[PDB]
Amino acid sequence: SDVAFRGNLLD
Amino acid sequence: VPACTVSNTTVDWQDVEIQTLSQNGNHEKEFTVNMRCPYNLGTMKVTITATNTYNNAILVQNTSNTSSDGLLVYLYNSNAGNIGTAITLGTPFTPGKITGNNADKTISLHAKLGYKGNMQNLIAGPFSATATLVASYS
Repeated sequence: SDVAFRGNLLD
Repeated sequence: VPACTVSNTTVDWQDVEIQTLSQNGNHEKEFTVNMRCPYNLGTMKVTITATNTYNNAILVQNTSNTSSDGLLVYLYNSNAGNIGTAITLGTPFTPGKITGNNADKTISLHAKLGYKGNMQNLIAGPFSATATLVASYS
């Protein structure tokens, strides 16, 4: 199966 | 023997301020992976692979002005809730934290965010990456 990595980089 | 059936999961960091990123990796985050292992005699071996990598870290696409640079995701084994040894992609390791006395197993891992290239070249905005995880007992 899979593991997703996510987020939001902010300046 | 039959390999375990791994359930998909997501590790979400929410908002991450670029200025706070450590090149070596910080923003440590613990996460779990659930799986169904009909055959669970012996010890579990897990192997994690990814299509885009850099020196044993997952290289997140479209996160730097330079396409070959960018955000990095480093993975680590777990030792009783404490971060353990780094995981080498493509090689087997035995999870240090496994729960579930039945076929339903859950392992704990840790991940850190780092980056390749200059911090000033990092691109703000939503990012996403994926890795494949296989597991089986032996």
